[PDB]
Amino acid sequence: SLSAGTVSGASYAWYTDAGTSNQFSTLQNPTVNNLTNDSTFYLLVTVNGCPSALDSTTVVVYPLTPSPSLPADFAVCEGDDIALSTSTVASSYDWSGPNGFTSNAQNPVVITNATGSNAGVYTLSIVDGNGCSSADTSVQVTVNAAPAQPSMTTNSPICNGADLVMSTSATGNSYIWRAPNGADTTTASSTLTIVPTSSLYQSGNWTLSVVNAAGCVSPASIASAVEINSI
Amino acid sequence: SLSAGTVSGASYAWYTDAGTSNQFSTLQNPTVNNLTNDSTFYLLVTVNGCPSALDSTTVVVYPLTPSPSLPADFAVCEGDDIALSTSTVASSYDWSGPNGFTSNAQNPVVITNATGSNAGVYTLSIVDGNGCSSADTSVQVTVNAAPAQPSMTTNSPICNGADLVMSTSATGNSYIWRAPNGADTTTASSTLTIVPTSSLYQSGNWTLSVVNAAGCVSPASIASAVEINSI
Repeated sequence: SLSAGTVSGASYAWYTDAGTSNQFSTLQNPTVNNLTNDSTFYLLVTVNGCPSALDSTTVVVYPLTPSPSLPADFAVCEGDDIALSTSTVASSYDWSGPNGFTSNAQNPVVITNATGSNAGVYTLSIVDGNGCSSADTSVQVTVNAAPAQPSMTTNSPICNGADLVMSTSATGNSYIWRAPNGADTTTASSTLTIVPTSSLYQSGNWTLSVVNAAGCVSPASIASAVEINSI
Repeated sequence: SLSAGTVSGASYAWYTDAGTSNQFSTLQNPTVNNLTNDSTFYLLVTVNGCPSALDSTTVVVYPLTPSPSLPADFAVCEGDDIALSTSTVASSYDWSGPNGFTSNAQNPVVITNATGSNAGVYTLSIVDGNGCSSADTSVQVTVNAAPAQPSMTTNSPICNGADLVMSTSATGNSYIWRAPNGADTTTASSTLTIVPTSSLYQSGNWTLSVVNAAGCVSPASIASAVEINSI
């Protein structure tokens, strides 16, 4: 909007060109549309028939708010957490995304249990210190599925001194075998042999978790009892 | 904003220089932009063609609100609490940080279970008693990870009078061994030997916790039974 002071007996005229030509409005306080850069307007006031000196104005145009900075497209495993953030400072942040994710923060509340419904594209827009809105910038999040619960078979009726052999049919890159006392071991193969001299040669309830190509750990298997008998 | 009283038949002129030169506006109530310190303006009113005495004004500028005082960068262990506060008095406080932390208090609600998602930079800004905003000041919080659950092996089939020997493979600075009745002991070594004359020579379910370099205590191990038999 442009403006001019009130003068009794005055008529007003605004021009877009010094030299008093290319008139644009005969209102006192006319508007200007679509400003993209700094521009000037000229006011010439005429009271009783005499024109005044020409009085120019400059409308200063605030620069473009730059796009918000986001993490590159990332990848979480189901069960992990999606921590979004932006490195840029703003008066106001506006985030939106999958599953209705909505927030007003530089560092939004972390999604604590990633699942398939939280995968997708998360978008951020920013309001600068001057009031101008930035263009939207977004990050894609892929959530990698975990393997299903493995099944485990053991040679459970063991006489002490005989090897303990545990095996699965589950498929993954690596297998995590967990002892009754919490000790574990990771194997590349589906079959684990425990030698009587090992700290893992123990009776009780054993479990298996399987790790896939994406590095996701399956739910643990239903424990299988191992019984090591005396001689 | 500047102002002047209404006088019938008057025109108004404001000057930035006593001596009646460097005119700045012919409005009654013009504005002043970007004041950084105290400044004066001069009003000269002219009704019927006669100028008035020059009447000066002084615009007083309120000092800068100083930066809020925060704790130095600190460090919590996972499971401990992050207690933020500021020592300065204000009309309004505005805190923000990791995990969406937001508050309006001199002493914000304490984060009661520190974890990795609460680590990061916490920022505070202040509004003074006069309405002026301070510059942002921040404190970084590092949350130190606890060790994983230890595994424990004991020589459980013990004849009374024989030593009780307990050991782990877990790594840390110190090991906390906890007796069935709650009594405990801390060792530098991974192996604990309990002499029959000790108050710790007791049967039941024993556990182990391990302490790392940062001083964090691991989750306790799965209890191992110890059985001390009579002769």
